[PDB]
Amino acid sequence: LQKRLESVRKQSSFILTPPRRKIPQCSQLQEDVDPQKVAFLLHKQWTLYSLTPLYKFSYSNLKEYSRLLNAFIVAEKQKGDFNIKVIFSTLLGMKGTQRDPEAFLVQIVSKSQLEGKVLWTGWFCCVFGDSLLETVSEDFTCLPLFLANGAESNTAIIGTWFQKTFDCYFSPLAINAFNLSWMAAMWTACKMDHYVATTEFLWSVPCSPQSLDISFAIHPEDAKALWDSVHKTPGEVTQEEVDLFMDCLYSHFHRHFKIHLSATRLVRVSTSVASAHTDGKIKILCHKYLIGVLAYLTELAIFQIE
Amino acid sequence: ASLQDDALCPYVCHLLYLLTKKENVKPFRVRKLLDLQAKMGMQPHLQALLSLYKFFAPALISVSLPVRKKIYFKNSENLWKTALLAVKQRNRGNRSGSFPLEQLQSFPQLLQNIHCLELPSQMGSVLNNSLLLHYINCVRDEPVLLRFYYWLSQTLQEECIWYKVNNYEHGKEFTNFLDTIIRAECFLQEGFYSCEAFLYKSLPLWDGLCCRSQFLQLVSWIPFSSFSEVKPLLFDHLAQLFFTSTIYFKCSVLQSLKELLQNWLLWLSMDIHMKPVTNSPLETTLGGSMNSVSKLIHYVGWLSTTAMRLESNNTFLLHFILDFYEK
Amino acid sequence: LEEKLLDIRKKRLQLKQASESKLLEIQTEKNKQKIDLDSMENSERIKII
Amino acid sequence: STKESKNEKLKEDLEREQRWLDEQQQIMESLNVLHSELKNKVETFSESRIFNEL
Repeated sequence: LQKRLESVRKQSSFILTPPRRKIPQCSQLQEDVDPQKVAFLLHKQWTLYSLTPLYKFSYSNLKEYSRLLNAFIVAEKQKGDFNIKVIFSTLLGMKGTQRDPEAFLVQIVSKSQLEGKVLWTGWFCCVFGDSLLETVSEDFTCLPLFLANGAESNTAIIGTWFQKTFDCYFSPLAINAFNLSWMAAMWTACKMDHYVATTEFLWSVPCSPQSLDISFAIHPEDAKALWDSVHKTPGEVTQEEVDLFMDCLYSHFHRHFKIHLSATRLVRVSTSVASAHTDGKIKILCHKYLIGVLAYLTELAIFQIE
Repeated sequence: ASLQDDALCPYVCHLLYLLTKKENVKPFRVRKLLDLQAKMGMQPHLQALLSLYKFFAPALISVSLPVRKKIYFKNSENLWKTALLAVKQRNRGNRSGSFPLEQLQSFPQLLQNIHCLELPSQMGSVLNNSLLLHYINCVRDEPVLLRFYYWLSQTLQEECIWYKVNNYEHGKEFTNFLDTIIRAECFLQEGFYSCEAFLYKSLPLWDGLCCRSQFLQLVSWIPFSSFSEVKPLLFDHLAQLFFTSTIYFKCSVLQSLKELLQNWLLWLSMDIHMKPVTNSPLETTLGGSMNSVSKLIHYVGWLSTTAMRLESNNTFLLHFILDFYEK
Repeated sequence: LEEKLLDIRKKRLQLKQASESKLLEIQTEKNKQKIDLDSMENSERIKII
Repeated sequence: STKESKNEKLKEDLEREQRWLDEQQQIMESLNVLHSELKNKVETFSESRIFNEL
């Protein structure tokens, strides 16, 4: 309770992000990490949500919870045959901090009327979320971040079930346009010696009755030679390194078209690592830098709760 | 056993509805009526008989039912329509367990059973029932207060005013939701930990209007803390709006702070009485509470003698300065 | 009427604190009776019956 | 106009906290008789009673 008090005063003050950050390391896949499971998690469309930590969650009561979920989502389709069945699959070895709880997978796999087609995929996780672990008790299980794949009507009928069983509530996640520039600078701080995609930016003009979009493409070998002329202190990504990197990209646009894009709003960053959007849409296209992006999403998911 | 005749089947099941007890719900009678559901389909006399069986014993049936609005039977006072169709119509073919929360109908049902009360499926129904507000007054358990913190902090954040698309109908429901909070904080006599955490993030974001009276009563029932923690988060952002808004706001701050001086001095008057535990003398703790409240009144007294110079001696502010020193 | 309302509020705080300490004593007595009910149910020959 | 409305608020507040004192005394008189029945029923049924009744 006293560490719950000390986490409020960092949120009540204006400071919540450090100006000098660490370049993320090369996360090597261990032998305990399943190679055939992480290939299914790649190349998928995801919708992010934040969640309060659960109550009376056990690792041995998943067989009862699989039968209650299969008896309810058939019944919610009848109030408005179904050969569907949920699978509570547990994953191992993703954690870097030993005090984190175990992440797991929630699918909906259709049965064989002739592997079935997966219609919905839910994923509860907590990657480097150590700041919320001492603010909860030992009875609580802290899994703040949630990623969903599928329709929003299937999300709401299963998200009704977590409200009435585990005493929690789902909230929509949103990433600010200031915070897209830091994760674009982190994606240009990566190390690569392989096949790469193109760095794609998109801005929207707010001072219009209609929509106005600009597609903007940067070659990543041209982005790497632009980065190290700005990046002069190795090991740390500072406040002045990112704001001068965005200013020289704006001054490159300024001498051709005479349009200030610093008044606009950045909404989509798509690089060789991953693609991002402000309402919670992500497309992870890399497996070597998987947990470095997902720890940054739990760095924002605790901040919307607190 | 008269359900083997198919022609008497709505006539048997209305007699089965009115004569069912807890011991009459049997698991083989679950098993036959699920077989009659599979053979001759959905009938409203068989779905209403299983609706009472889910009303009596839900653990014996593994098949869930819809909860839709149906009359289920002959009802709604149609006894003259029954007698007109009676001539020639349709006559040719010590307990350490838990007590359920839905069986609390009135006041003396909770007075007989307070030592066995279960936990509900959501924390939003605590504000709906006043009988559940009596349970919060005498229980000092830790995870029943943290789950109430995790719900209502998400309620005030997503469903606020400036996060929406400026709907007047949702702002009326937000005004009706804040009327539930100000009656729950006065019935408990302590403010919630969600409510003072929301005012840490909304006082830089508030301008001085748009349900001013529900926001200045939300600051009135905040519990006691140290003086150095309140003044960067509340008293700096209050004084940016106090000297610059209208004089009806200037009177409503001192009506809010005189109710803040009620509930802070009410807790400190009885904190001496309920603590025999510490063998150390309490003159350092009361002396540490002495300068927390003497710098409170000398700050609002600095707010009172500066705002007198702003309006240049109006008596309408001067009635509510002397009502603050009545406290 | 304000000093009458504040006297009613102080009596409500005293009866609320007395009922809170009384329900704390009743729940510790309930855990004591739970320990005594777990202690007074030991038998070996009862399971065949 | 703002003090007579403060009087009309406090006469409404004269009803509610008198009702809240009447509810808290009704909690207090019911928790007294449940403390007296729990103190009189500390001793439960005997261990030899359960073997001979079953």
